[PDB]
Parts: sequence; C-alpha cells; structure tokens
Amino acid sequence: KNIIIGAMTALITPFKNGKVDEQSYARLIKRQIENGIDAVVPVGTTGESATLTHEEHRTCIEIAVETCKGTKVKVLAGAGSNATHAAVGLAKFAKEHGADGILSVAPYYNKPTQQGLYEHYKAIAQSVDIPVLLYNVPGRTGCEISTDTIIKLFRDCENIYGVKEASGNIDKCVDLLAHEPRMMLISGEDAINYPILSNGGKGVISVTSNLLPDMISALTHFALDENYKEAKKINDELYNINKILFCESNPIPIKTAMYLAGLIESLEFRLPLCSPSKENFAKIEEVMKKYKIKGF
Amino acid sequence: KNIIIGAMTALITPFKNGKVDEQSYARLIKRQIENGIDAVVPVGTTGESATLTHEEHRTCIEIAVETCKGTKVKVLAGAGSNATHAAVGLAKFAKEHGADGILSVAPYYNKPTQQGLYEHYKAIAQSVDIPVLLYNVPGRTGCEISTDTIIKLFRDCENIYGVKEASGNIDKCVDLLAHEPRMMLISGEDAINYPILSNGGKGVISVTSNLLPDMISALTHFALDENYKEAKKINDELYNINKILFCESNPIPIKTAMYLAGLIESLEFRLPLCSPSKENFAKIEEVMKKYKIKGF
Ligand SMILES: N[C@@H](CCCC[NH3+])C(=O)O
Ligand SMILES: N[C@@H](CCCC[NH3+])C(=O)O
Ligand SMILES: [Mg+2]
Ligand SMILES: [Mg+2]
Ligand SMILES: [Mg+2]
Ligand SMILES: [Mg+2]
Ligand SMILES: [Mg+2]
Ligand SMILES: [Mg+2]
Ligand SMILES: [Mg+2]
Ligand SMILES: [Mg+2]
Ligand SMILES: [Mg+2]
Ligand SMILES: [Mg+2]
Ligand SMILES: [Mg+2]
Repeated sequence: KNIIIGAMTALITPFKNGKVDEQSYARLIKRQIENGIDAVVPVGTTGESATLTHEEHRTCIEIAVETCKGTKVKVLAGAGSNATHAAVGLAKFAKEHGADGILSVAPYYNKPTQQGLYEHYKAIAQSVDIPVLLYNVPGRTGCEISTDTIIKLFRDCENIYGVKEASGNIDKCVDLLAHEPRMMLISGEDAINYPILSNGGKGVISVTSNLLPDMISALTHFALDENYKEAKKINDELYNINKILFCESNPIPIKTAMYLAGLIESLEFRLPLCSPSKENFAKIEEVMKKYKIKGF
Repeated sequence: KNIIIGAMTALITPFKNGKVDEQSYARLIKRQIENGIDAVVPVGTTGESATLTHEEHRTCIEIAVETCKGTKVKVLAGAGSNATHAAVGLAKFAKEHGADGILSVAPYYNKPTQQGLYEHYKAIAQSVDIPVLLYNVPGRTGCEISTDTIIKLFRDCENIYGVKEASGNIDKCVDLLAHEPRMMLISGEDAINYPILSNGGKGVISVTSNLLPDMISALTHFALDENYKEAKKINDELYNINKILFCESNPIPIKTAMYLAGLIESLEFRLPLCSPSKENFAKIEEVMKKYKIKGF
C-alpha cells in the first residue's frame, strides 16, 4: 500500500476580513516545510472545515498542493463530510488537483451505524486511487469507527491504509495494531503522540505542530527510529502546551497561540467559533513562554 | 413572546430513486394534519438534514409550508447548521417562504464554546422576525447549550422562545423551568415525553409521531390539559416503540417502521445512513404489532 506517515500538521486556516488569507496560508505551510514536517493536512477540524465554503475548502487544498511542489512534503487533503456524496466529491477533487492522499473524518451529527460507516468509506476509497486515511474523533462526531470496522476497511479497500485516532483510548490503539499490524496508526491527540508512536504508530497529525513544528517533527522522527528516550523527553516536555492548546475547543487555542506568536495577523474565527476567554488567552500566553517558537 | 408549541413531528424525508419523493412527502404531512398534530418540522435530524442539498432542504420547507396552508398546523422549519452563515441563510429562507418559525440545532462537529453558541444564535435570531426554538442534542453534536446560555438567549433575543431538549437530563429540564418558567421547553426525546410535559414542558418534537401521530398528539394534549394520568398512560404504552425506534440511529428505525407500515414506497436512505441489521428490522416489525397504525 501507498502510505503517508511521519510528522504531519493539521493546518489552521487564517482569516483576514472574514476571508481566507491565502498568502498567510501559503506562508504558514511553507514554514511547516522548513521545520521538518513530512506532510500537511489542509482543512481538517483544525482548519475550520465546518465554516469554509466548498469553494474555499477546495482553494485551501490547491494552495497546499502548490506550496509543497518540489519538496518531499506530502499533502494529505482534508476531505471529510457527513454526507457520503459530498465526501466522494471532495475526495475526487483532491485526487484531480494533485493531493498525495486524503483524510476523511467519520460522519458527524447523523451518527451512521458501523455498516453505514463501512459503505461510506468504501464509496470514498473506490472513487479515487490515492491513499485514504480514516479519521476517528468521537468527541466531535458523536460516532465511533470500531476497531472491527477500521480493520475491515483496511483489508477490503486498497487505498485505505490506516486511521488517525483522536479518541484517548490507548487500549484501542493496542487492539488495532495487535490484530492488524500492517495498518498505519496516526496519532490525532498531541499529548499522547509518543505512547501511540511507541506502540507502532507511524506518524502524527498534530495541532501543536502549527506552533512548534520542529519539536513535533523531532519527536516523531526520534520515535520512528526507536529513539524512545529522546521522543519521550520531547513528549513530556510538550505536555503543558499540548494540554493548554485544548483549554477551549480546537482550533481556538492554537489560533490564539499563532496570533500571540506573531505568525498570523489577526485573531479571526468564523462563527460559531470565537475568540478565547480573556482568562484562557492569558493562560495560553503564559504556557507559550516556556517554549522556543520559530518565526518565518 | 411569539411561540410554536404542542404536538410536533420531526418529518422523515422519503426518497425515491435517490431523490426526494415530493408527492409522498406532502401525503405524509397531510396524514399528520389529520391526526391532531399541531406543527410539523421539515428537515431535522429525522429528516436527514446532513445528506440533503440546500435545494432539497429548501424544497422540503416549501412543501411543508405550502401543504399546511389553510390549516391550523404550523411549520417549524429545520434551519440548523454548524456554520453560522449557513444557519442565518436557512433562517432567512424559512422566513421569506412562509414558515411559522425555525428549529436550529446547536452546531455539530466544531464544538463552539458557550460564548460562540450565544453569538451563533444571536446572529440567527436577529436575522428574522419569526420564533426561534433552540435544539440541544449533545449526543449528536458533541456540544451542549448550557442552561445559563439558553436562558440568556431567551432573555436577550426576542425571537428565541425555548428549547427542544434531546439530552436525557430531566434535572436540566427542572433547572431550565425553575429559573426561567416563561420559556417553552420542548421534548425531543419520545420515551420521556410525559415527564418533560408534566414538569411544565409545552410540546414535543417527536420521531414516534411519524408512525403514531394520533397517540403522540393525544399524549401532548392530555398533558397540556393537566390530565397527567391519561398522558402518562399513553407514554407508558408507547415506551416499547419509543425505544425500538432508536435500536439503531434515528431515522433508520422510523423509516423502517414507516416502510413496514406501507406509508412510504421504498426503504431508502442516503449514505452514510443505511438499512438496519436484519435483527433490528425484525425487532422493529415485532414491536409495531402491538400498536394501531393509522393509514392515509
Ligand atoms: N458546514 C458543513 C459544510 C462544510 C462544507 C465545506 N467543508 C459541514 O461541516 O459539513
Ligand atoms: N452535510 C452538511 C451540509 C448539509 C446542508 C443541507 N442541510 C451538514 O450537515 O452541515
Ligand atoms: Mg471562494
Ligand atoms: Mg477530514
Ligand atoms: Mg460537508
Ligand atoms: Mg454516494
Ligand atoms: Mg534516523
Ligand atoms: Mg501580538
Ligand atoms: Mg391543535
Ligand atoms: Mg435544526
Ligand atoms: Mg403557554
Ligand atoms: Mg443484517
Ligand atoms: Mg443486529
């Protein structure tokens, strides 16, 4: 199977005057490239998928593909939707516009059954010929892709090569790789990047890497080389920022941190997302002081 | 405040050859009207909001407004979205096309903060001049509209007159009506319709009423007339069907029941929703046999 692994970043989507700051977007991805990141994920949850139009969603995928051309960095395009027809459309767009693969979040709100999830991802996988990474985050979607369903999709579909797990369930992470060791388990929860990697996970799709790409990059590559003492040291070191970046709902804290670091021009969200509390703003600002934040 | 209360139905959306069966849709609404229902809710969760296009979502609102014209039955149009700009657009469409009010689900997937929920609903309420009913269903959205936020929105926004609660939290329903007794608490949980009404709730937005509109209507009207013994009697009798209609994720069981009752033409969903397992199909069919289903 073709895979996309290593250190990956769930890209924030900067706004300027209520519109996607496409030049800031390209600059941020380009900063990621220059700091050891292996792949970028445009328009995930962290990229405010929900509030982008289908045209802006597609524009962000294009900017990512263009910016990464001529580099080793891959584009794992965010292509999820709770409507199968729409997820297939995003998958086909990403394939036709040069993405190396797609991430596809489990359908949110409408809570499909395991059978429905299987048919949902199989239709997505059959629509294109690029790798497809499942994305399980039950706290946001209201549904869970079971281990059995994940393993079935991995074995039944050629392009489905693994899962990004944001479920706080290291037991499930053991379950997955003990019964199907060929799949690529990707950490979608920064605080436990090292435990997932140390159990045979092969990469991360990180929120923290938006702010500290070099540290997340080093952590992942240390761990992939089985340098667990160095990988764990970084993971323990990052715990404080990893947790404070979810003081409020992601991506509210990470965008707050990027703004405080001078990496984006304005602390702008699209409703229903909003600025952090004044208190959490100060808490984010205080935790950042213990870290070396790279500029451009 | 301007209000829409009483017995209300979260309308299923019948599909025929992958398209909205518009003549069946109108026929089902007239069946609701003829069985004592006070209002209909087009395109909720039960109406497969997630997988309808904007054109379809809008068409279903039109059919409901249009079919209920000349009757006492009101149209509480489903207008929720996890993107505030889209929720404002749906609200404005419903107002301009003759809906009596709108239902608006709390944003799903992107998990706004309480401040974000307030600004989300404030923007919706200011966009129209018709009543707005909040909709809290944390098991599907991943977020909760707190009691304080609901009460603030009720007091600060003219159009916001209550909430449809689908949270299995009768404590919160006491909390809401003890601190703000003027709001219209609406049950969004069929199994506990009577307990919510007996504590001062003023209506239901029912899934079960799709199949048994006469029974849900009678339950609500018994309770509103303070005949709690008869309202509880129907609630107790309906428990078995109320539960089996969620053996799988709504609206998979209710559409199965409507199809088994001969009320719709095909057991058709849009992916990622799918037909139930063969057990739950058989379980739904067996529970239905103990209830008298009205025809057309
Ligand atoms: N707000 C909708 C539409 C998003 C379209 C662009 N990703 C959703 O989250 O599914
Ligand atoms: N699937 C998207 C778009 C649906 C728009 C029509 N109701 C959502 O659930 O938000
Ligand atoms: Mg555009
Ligand atoms: Mg996705
Ligand atoms: Mg979508
Ligand atoms: Mg399809
Ligand atoms: Mg090495
Ligand atoms: Mg600054
Ligand atoms: Mg009436
Ligand atoms: Mg709604
Ligand atoms: Mg009253
Ligand atoms: Mg079966
Ligand atoms: Mg079964």
